[PDB]
Amino acid sequence: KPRRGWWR
Amino acid sequence: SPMFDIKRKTIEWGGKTLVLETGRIARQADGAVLATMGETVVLATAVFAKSQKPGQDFFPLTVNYQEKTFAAGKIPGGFFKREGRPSEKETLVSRLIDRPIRPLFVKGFKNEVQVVVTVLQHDLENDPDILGMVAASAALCLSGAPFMGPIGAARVGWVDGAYVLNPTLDEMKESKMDLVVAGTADAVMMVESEIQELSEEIVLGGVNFAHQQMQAVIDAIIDLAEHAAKEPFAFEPEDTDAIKAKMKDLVGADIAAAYKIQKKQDRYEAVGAAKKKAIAALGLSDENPTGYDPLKLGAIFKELEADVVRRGILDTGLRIDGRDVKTVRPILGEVGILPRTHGSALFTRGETQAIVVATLGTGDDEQFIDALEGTYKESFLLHYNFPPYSVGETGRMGSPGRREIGHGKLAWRALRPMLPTKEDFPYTIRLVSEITESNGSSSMATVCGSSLAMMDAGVPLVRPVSGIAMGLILEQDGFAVLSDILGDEDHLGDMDFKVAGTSEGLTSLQMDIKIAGITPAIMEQALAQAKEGRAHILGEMNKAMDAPRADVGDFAPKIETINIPTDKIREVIGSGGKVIREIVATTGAKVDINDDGVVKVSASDGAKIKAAIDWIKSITDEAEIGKIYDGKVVKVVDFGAFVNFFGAKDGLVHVSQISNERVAKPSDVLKEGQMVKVKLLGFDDRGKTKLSMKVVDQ
Amino acid sequence: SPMFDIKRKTIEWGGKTLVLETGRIARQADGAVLATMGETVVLATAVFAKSQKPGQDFFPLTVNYQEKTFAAGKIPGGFFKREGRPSEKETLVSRLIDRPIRPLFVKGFKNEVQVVVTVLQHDLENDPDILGMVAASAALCLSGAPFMGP
Amino acid sequence: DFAPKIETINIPTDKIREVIGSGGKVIREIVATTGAKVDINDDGVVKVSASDGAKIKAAIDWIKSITDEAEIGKIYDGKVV
Repeated sequence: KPRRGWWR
Repeated sequence: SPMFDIKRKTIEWGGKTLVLETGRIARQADGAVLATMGETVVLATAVFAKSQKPGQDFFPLTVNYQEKTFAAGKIPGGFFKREGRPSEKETLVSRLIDRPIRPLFVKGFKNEVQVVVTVLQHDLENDPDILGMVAASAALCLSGAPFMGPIGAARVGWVDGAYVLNPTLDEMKESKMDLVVAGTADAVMMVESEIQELSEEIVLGGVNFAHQQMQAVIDAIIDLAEHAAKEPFAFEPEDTDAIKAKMKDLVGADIAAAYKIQKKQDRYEAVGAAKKKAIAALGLSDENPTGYDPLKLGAIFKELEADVVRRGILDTGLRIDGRDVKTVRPILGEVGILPRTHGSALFTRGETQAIVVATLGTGDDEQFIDALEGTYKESFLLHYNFPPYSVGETGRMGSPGRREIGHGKLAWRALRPMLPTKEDFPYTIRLVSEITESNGSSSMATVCGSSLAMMDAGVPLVRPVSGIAMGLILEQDGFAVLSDILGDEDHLGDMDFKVAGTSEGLTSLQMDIKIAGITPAIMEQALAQAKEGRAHILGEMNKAMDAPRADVGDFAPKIETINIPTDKIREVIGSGGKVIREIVATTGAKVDINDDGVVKVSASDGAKIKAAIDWIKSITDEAEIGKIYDGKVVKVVDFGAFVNFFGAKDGLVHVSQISNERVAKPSDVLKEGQMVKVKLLGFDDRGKTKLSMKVVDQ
Repeated sequence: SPMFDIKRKTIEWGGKTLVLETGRIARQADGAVLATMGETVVLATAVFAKSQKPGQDFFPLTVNYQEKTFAAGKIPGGFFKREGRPSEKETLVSRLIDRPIRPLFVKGFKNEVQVVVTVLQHDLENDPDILGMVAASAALCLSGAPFMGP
Repeated sequence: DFAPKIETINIPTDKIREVIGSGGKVIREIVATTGAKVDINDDGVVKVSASDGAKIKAAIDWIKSITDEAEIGKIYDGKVV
């Protein structure tokens, strides 16, 4: 499962 | 295992492969990427505070780009052989990295944040700045800190007519552009350039080249982040709107008939009004919880002034000073104010005046720039100085700051293009710029004033250069482009930028954007106006110079230069300086030295310089070559003619190779002393010197 | 016109003529005279605060006499060829200028005040210190700050 | 190879002048020619440096020619001529 994130 | 990386190695980037290692080093920081570009290596670490400071009115952000000398296997030339106070470059990248970022922290977020970048390996090809910007970026996203969207950066060069991505050091040597650019997925954020006289299209074409070309990196950072970033740090992007609207209707008309106040009086009067009035009506209270504390209630008014002034400028190009978005301020140039100083100028523009003064020197007055690329010697010394009285305040003094340096650089970046070569003009020209008044771009006002102060000094500035400060209010609907902005106009525009160059292209462009949406269409229209403005400011500069003074003031000095065949070096230097010291002692002139066979000779007198030059030529002459030449017959003979290329070392014009067709007895041009032109056939038997007259020619 | 000077040129002073230009340079300061003594040239600026600091127990006054190397067509012998930390002379005039002044601010007056003098041209004859003291003086009176008598 | 040697050797102390020469006359000539950095001490210790082994050998071999001759003797090797 992906991390996130402020970028995002 | 210790270390649980993690690294996006993929990305070959316009010729070069880029690595991004995390997980292995400085885990104790919030984010710490280790980027690699071929062999150039930099570690970026971002650490940010989880509290916010109590009395915290601004966002404290600090960047430290630092170069360790060992990254290029050296040991500092410092008396302490450790490296200390930050360099020009150290300080200048730090700014360049900081610029694009600051804007990108979630509105409201006021925590202490400190990105450090450190250069560990320099491969003498890839400049670490661009890498370092990328690294910072990476390291940050990884930190979880509220830092909106990874940011990319690209340096562009100009070869042949090809925008080239990230020109290595060598590739730079042959480029007509050093255009650095950093941006997000959505717009560029910043631009700092140095241009060798190119036009708006070629230049901005640059920008957009870079925008795409970093798009690979931005995507990359994300890739890494995706499985590596720390849990993002929860912070409520502060919403003002609620209370912002509430204060609007209490004062939002009281400012429309407040700013409208032409008379500087109530024009502030209404200010203090609003102030008192509102500060009361809502203000944490007394009584009375709602609204917000009299602390953060400042900001709102500050903000609100913007929203008011700005509307007012899109409907009517009518600014605070009551002038139109296109209208530049009154200029007055002035040269040789305080003569004695090799070149002086008091450029002034509305309320932005600089005193600028040039100073010629020798090679002794060049500055060793012990760099990692390679320790080298700069002969172009812009020094910028912004003292507090220049804005009616007190403070500071000495030890110039980060901007004081960034500006003097910005200006220097805008003049180095239009400089005479050490060939035409073999000097070292200082140039301090003392801002005595600021309110508009002193950084621009400096360059203009220099361009002047330098002609006055006697400089073959190939052309003169202007600069204009520029702004850009931008709404979804309409927008204005401000020519020659005030101090205030900047602190409200969504973009601000300095354009510099000549009337045949651009010498430097610097930009700083705050919001997305600056279509390349809006940009071009912008430099368009800037082209108009700057080539207008230029108009007034010429009204005090238009071309260099013929020469320089006798104090200070020449400084005359000449070339010698390289293989003669030893003979003029002599064993351990034997001959050189003798020559310098006798003629009274300073001599050196190079290796491409270039000699620069200097003193106060033309007499001593000629003496020296003429001397050296005697040791240097003899060539032949041949190579036609001039001279005078010395003696003539029913045999031919002996003549002089100078240096006794005569030659003979054989009675045969005189005038062709018939000469009977060489009384044709027989005049003991009559000057003629001759070519050397070659020192025929023995070490003789044949030579004849096809004057002309072959 | 920009600039609305203004200048007492009169005064030949014991052999040498003394100028005092104002109105043209550093208008943004409260007072900014530009004195000239033959060829030696110094700009004096006085700026003073209009508030007084909250916890303000002494009178904060600061003088910075500074010499730019270009005033005598040089380039500093510094490894950085820019001029930085104040010299003996820089520091010593600054004191010499400061001394006579401090006393002359209206009793009680505790606002931030900072006179800066900067040497722009040195004719190798007239020492700028004396000039600079005069200049400071001028620049100040001009400022309106509570500074009793030139 | 980046960075460099840096090779070192000793010479009898009483030879100093001859290699330095009057006011550096010989030393500068040696350094200019071989392209190697030389110095210097006083216990007769010479350190020679540059990037190439070729330049260092050149220098060392040079200095030894000015430095040699001893005898001593002191067995030695050689070839019949």
